[PDB]
Amino acid sequence: AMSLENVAFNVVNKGHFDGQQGEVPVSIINNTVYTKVDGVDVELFENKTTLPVNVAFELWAKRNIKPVPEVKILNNLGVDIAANTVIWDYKRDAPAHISTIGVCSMTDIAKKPTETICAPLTVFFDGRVDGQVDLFRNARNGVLITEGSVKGLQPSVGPKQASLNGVTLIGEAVKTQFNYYKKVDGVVQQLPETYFTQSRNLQEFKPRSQMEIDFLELAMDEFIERYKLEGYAFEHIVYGDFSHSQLGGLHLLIGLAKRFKESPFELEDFIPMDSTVKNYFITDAQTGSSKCVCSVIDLLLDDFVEIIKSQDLSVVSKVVKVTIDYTEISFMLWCKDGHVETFYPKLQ
Amino acid sequence: AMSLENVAFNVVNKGHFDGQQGEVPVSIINNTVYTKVDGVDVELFENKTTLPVNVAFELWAKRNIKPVPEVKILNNLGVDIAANTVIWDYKRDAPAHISTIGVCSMTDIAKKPTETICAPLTVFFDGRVDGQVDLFRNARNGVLITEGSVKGLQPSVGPKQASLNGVTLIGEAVKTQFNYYKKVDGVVQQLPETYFTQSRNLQEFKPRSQMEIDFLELAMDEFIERYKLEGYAFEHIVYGDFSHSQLGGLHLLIGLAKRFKESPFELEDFIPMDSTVKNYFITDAQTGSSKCVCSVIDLLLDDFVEIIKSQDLSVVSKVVKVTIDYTEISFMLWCKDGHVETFYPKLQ
Amino acid sequence: AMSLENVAFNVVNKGHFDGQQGEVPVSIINNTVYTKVDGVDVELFENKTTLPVNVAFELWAKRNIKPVPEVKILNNLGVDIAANTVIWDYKRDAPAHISTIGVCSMTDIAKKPTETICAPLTVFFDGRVDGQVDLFRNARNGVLITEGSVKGLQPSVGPKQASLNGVTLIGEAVKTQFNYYKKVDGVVQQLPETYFTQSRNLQEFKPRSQMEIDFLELAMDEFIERYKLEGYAFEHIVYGDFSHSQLGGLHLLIGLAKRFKESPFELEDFIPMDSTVKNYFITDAQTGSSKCVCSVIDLLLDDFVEIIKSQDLSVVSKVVKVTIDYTEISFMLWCKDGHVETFYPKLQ
Amino acid sequence: AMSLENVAFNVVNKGHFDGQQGEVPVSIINNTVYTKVDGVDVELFENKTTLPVNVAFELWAKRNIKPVPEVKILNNLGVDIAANTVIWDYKRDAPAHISTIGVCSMTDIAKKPTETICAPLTVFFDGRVDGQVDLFRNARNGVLITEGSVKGLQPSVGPKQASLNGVTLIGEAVKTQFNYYKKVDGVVQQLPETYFTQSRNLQEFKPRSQMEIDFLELAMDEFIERYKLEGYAFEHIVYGDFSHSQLGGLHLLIGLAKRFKESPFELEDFIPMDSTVKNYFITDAQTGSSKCVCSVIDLLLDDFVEIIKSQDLSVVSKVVKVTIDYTEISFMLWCKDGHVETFYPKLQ
Amino acid sequence: AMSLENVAFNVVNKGHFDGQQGEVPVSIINNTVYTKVDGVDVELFENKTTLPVNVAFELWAKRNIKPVPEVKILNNLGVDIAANTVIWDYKRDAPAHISTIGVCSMTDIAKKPTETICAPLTVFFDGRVDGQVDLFRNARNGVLITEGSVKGLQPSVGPKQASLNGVTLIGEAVKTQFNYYKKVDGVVQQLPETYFTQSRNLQEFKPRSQMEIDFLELAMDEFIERYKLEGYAFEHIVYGDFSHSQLGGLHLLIGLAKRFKESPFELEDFIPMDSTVKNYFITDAQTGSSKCVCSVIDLLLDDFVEIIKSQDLSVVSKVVKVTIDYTEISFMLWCKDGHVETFYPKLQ
Ligand SMILES: COCC(=O)Nc1ccccc1
Ligand SMILES: COCC(=O)Nc1ccccc1
Repeated sequence: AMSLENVAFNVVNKGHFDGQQGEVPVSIINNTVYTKVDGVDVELFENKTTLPVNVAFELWAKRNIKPVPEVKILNNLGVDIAANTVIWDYKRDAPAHISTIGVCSMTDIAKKPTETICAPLTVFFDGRVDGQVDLFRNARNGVLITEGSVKGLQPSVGPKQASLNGVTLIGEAVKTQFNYYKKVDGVVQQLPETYFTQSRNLQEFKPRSQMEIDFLELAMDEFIERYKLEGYAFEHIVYGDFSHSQLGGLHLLIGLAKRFKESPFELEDFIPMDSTVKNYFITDAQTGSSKCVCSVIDLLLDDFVEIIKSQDLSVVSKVVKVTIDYTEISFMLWCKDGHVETFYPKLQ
Repeated sequence: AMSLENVAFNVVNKGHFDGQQGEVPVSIINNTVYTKVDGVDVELFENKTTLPVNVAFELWAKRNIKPVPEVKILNNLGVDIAANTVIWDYKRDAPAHISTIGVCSMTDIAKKPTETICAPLTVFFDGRVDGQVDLFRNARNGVLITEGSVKGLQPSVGPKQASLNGVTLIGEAVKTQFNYYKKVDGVVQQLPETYFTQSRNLQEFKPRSQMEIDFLELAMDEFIERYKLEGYAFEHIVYGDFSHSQLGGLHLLIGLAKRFKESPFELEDFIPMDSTVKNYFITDAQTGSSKCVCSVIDLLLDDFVEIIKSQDLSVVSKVVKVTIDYTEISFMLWCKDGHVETFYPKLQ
Repeated sequence: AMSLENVAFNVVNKGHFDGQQGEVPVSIINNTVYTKVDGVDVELFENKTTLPVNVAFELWAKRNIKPVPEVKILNNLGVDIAANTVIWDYKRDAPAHISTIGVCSMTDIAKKPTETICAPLTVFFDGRVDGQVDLFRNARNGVLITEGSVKGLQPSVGPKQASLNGVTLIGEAVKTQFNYYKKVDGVVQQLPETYFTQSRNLQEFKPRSQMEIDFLELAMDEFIERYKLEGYAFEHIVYGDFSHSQLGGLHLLIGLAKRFKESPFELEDFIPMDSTVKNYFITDAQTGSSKCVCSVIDLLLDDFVEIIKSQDLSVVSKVVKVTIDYTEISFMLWCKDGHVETFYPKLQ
Repeated sequence: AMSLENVAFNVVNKGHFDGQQGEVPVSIINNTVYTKVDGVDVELFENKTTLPVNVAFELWAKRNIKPVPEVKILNNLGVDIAANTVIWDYKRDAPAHISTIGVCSMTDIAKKPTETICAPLTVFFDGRVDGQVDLFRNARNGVLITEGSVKGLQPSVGPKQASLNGVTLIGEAVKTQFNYYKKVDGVVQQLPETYFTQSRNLQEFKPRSQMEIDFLELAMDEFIERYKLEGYAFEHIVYGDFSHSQLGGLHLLIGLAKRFKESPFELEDFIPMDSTVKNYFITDAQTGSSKCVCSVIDLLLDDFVEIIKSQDLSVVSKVVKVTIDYTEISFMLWCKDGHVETFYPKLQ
Repeated sequence: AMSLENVAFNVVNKGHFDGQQGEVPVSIINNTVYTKVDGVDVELFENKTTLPVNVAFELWAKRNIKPVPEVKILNNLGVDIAANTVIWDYKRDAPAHISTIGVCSMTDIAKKPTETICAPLTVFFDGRVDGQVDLFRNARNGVLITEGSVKGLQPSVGPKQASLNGVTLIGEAVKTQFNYYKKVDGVVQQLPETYFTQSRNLQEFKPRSQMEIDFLELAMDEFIERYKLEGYAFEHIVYGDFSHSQLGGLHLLIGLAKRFKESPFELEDFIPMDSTVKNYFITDAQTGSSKCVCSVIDLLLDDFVEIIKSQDLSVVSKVVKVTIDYTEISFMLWCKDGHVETFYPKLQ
């Protein structure tokens, strides 16, 4: 017995839709959902989606409040829809997927993932919910996350971090590292050997290794000496060249974080969404060095060192494909006389 | 257990809110309420009010679908709120009154008219509903309509016509003439001797008397002779003078209707609302004669003849107050040498 | 001392902005201007313009309520702005010109037409207003309309009809035929010999000549015989061919009107604006004959007969330029063996 | 002589409505109020209210710019309307009260608080304004704030802090501690003995006592030892248990502030308004411990210690009512074997 | 071949409009521009302008991404339009100028600055673009910026800082100091000797001189002693008097920055735009001292000391005009007994 006023009552009394009975008075003005609290209207939700306000409100209220995979992982694994939940995209303030299965009467394409309409879609299944591993086994397409082993099914250990209510974190009081499974046309697919992005913020960047601790602490010349990175263009790629009108390199988040402590810079996120490789219009505030499209990836510095040191340096131009977050990321490797000139997450 | 989807279900299945159980999927985009009917969205309501869309939708759904007094009568009698109903103002596409009593959780000031907040307001009571005549008895301020005699109370016979779903009509299969009662600070009032406006349309004008039948049939010179209206400026007041750049007179609807059969004209209703006297920006298309503010009243021609023939014609300028629709309408009477020059419902 | 509430007061009490002092309470929700009349909000104006609501409200209130040239004439004569008035475009529900001169603080480019900013613009001047004929004299570029003779200047007799509050009419109680004058870079121009469109409606079409009276009364074969129009393709051009999937001809409004009395049809006005030649997506309901772009002009049938009979019929395809409403309208004349096949106002 | 352009002129030239004469050009597009400053439009106000844009703009301009009681105190004391001022709710970006008395023509229910419509409403009176203490004496219902003593009337010393233009502060150059008075049905009401919340921010939290200074400085085990709080569940209630998937306790703002310095956490304020007890959807960023509804109160730690130490610890479950900010706040006290298990501001 | 989808493609792939060929799917809902990225809609632009969404989107995409003069300098120099570029006003999130020259089909008044419509407008020319110095020479009105000398034309050395993508900076990898030229009615105008504002933020304030370094480091009494500023009211003007209900002085940004480190304060920017003198509604959080209109200028403290020390101190009240950012800023100088009482950027 779903209603706007019942969804609103749940938001007001439980913090989210908890299936409790009751109604509060609601008013909808434009794209904002308000409720009457002691004579005056209080804003409950601002529609930042392309869906009708009341519809978005319901999906936001019915959002999954358990640690879930980050939208980039779900996209990289080809997920189209979720089974009886709403994965909320906090980077976009909108549902991660267009339609729902057993969530909202307006967005539902089916009540159960077993309906023939879900067969061609990659449905996301959560093994922590009862009967969802069995629904994955019966699905034609899908992705499954589990906390433990599923007999017979070969696991793929996912990232240490997961998104809990928009807060990406490595769980201590909750499990955030999941086993991942994928199915394409009824056939379980072997998920590749992958690297994971660290999902760190530029503002609250924290090193997750001795190499990362030495990068932020030591000077450029002593770090490149200690970790024997001579001839790998770390000065351009990781550190960034701010001497010309076009900002050179700066494609690793740890390098952006090191610079950020010395001087600020504008990072214009012109495509705001969760992505393995993020593109930014960077403008350095100190020098005035800028780049319209600066591809930035957040790999662990040890993983990025391993990737670049595992390359053949004898070709002038070469595309280097690296599996990161289950997706193949093409990099552009430019060499000269057996040394790296540039290495960057390939644009276009 | 009121909800947006339950109100919508009632509209879809019963034509209005009939208190039936059930929900249909709803989407609200801007000021329009839509429902999903077989995969596609169908518009159910367009908010033309100053209230939130969903709130106005509920009040529109909960509108009184029985013949009710016209909003002008209700306003003229000082009605502030209705008892457990919504009088819908079809001339304004909005509720006739700001707040409700036992209708909508958002607009309700009380659930029952007996709550102390309704004591100072003039609450409209419908005697056709059970216990409302007794609620009028207990109420300090209010207006009561009844179909029949009310023991003790002295009636005021209201107009022959009432508004049934926006259609103003003189009932044949329903009762539309009501007995009116009014109470101010606990005292039953003696409602004044009043004339009633006929609430006719310019397009579908129909004569309600032999004088009105003779006005539309005979020529100006013959009618003024037959009804001995010489010296009463009927040529200017009722018939209208279209010989100069400012349209002369034309203040009675029957005169506008006689004109309309021959020549069409633009009537710009710049204050769209139900009023005893209506103001129009008229532009005659045949001649180009025009008036920015042309006050138009729809009295029965016999009643207008009686009003004008009961005036002293010895003063150049005089305000003539006439009780019409329980309100005092001031008219401006201009004379010269014992004859009328003009007589019109006083503007501003 | 211009204000939103003062403009609103003028609309409520005078029908338009009449420079009277006073304020009424106003509320603006979206694109609608409302006022509080006895506790409830009444809609005063709906913004159908690309200007801010309150700005368009003021310009609409300050609209010229005297018979003015039709927007098509003003456009055809290169008018950019009006002198201390607002020509309201009722076909577009928006001001005919972007900026104003001494009307609204938001849209004003100058307070007086003598300011250097108005020198390059073609300013419209109304000779009926005091000093405007002298303002035309001092103005470098402009169009002047007068009711009578202007000493020195040679007149151009304009159309019989003018627009009074959106009602296009040939005045009887007002002057609608104006003398036209034009100045380009300080030089008074000799306005060309022109035909005028009649500005008639399809619904209320009235014949303005014996030929037009005979067109609507007689049958196709009798009319073409009486007026010796054999070989001029009047059957296709004026009468219209409804025998194939593409509606043949039908470019003269009198022919559309003759049809309209017998069979109705859809005229989709896909470019809603005042134009000498109007384009329509016509769908005949009786036959199903249709044309995506059907150019329709409303010339007097005697004038259209004169135009077509004054053409050389020896070329297969030829562009025929005809001055109508002071603008050059290109027509497409198609002949075969010394007779007209088609003649139509050239599209795109 | 109130107008949109006059309100706008005052905002532009005085920072707020200061009753100065003059008009600036205004444009209203959607919910934003703009003014023309040197050819371009500058945004003056963004309507975040449920009122019409121009109406909200006027109330925002006419906001009380003197230190006023915080909206929570005004709500807790039953205030419905203010006398000839607008208390602006900065937590909601909207007027604290629906209607006004002598402020805006659109929202006014009366010009003076002595009108019979204000009799049943609790009107807020400011003793610092001339004649307002006399208006409180004559009012039927109301709340009065004064800077000094009012002869005969028994005072209630309010909080040290007040809101000056949205900045909650304890005045140094202004008086912020007021004497409070209340009237219900003509009878002055004795305001209860109350505790006051400190109105501190989580970001800029500053200790206001030696106990608070010792809480933020000392470790959990030495603070609980120094202040003899053994057996009072301060570890769970104040400090917070972040070891399980549901965040334990954490109901005092000082405890949230202590945690905040070690690691961040998301506090989702799902009901954004000024309240004595605030509810939050807290997600700990370090551990991943979370609570959908975490009631948080900001009492001085000495006051919270006094409240919990004044309780009978012999019952398993008990409701403990504590007067805070003139309102009765129910707490839930859970004990076992003569010791506290939990104590929290009771939800539902 | 300009289009909405082509502009969107450029934003998505290049970070801004780079004239590249291609289209992405776009959806416009209200004032937001979205694109479909892998099945879901991602927001690309939020219209904060008074222009149509798609129009503003194009101008934002076509914004000048090279260091440009700050909007205040451009306004102070009378700039009306830019030549074949869009100066984006980041303080207003809107184009700095209403119309364009060769940028957008909707906003263009001309394709080239040589069209007669641009003659009366002060067109901004960028000497770094080919042929723009020649277009300035041929223009009637305009402002020209150049990186080097233009033969014959006498330069005006502009500010050290320029705005690169909204980041105001003193270039290191780019040139930000430009030579300035102005033309009024075909005649080059001598730009006056001027001071420049420093364009610093209150949050990230950095001293640009030994005097500024000593102001922020030394106490009020030792700074005024070291720089011999006794009798110049620096305690009131620069330092600010927070002892009374009206905040005294505080008109220099360095003084606001010194205070900001000790305690916070609300600066309500009620006219959000780039201005030489900025007006703020300041509320001191510590004391509760406030000022509705507090004019704040950001001069180098050495320049402000030079201005105040170059004044005659023998008059009670005097207007002191100082050329800053090419505009004349009137200050109000109040003296008594040969000493300054106050000196502030004159309001009204
Ligand atoms: C004290 O007010 C009088 C009244 O309401 N009398 C009445 C009302 C309803 C029916 C009969 C009598
Ligand atoms: C230099 O322009 C000629 C002109 O305007 N002549 C005129 C204008 C108005 C009335 C009589 C003569």
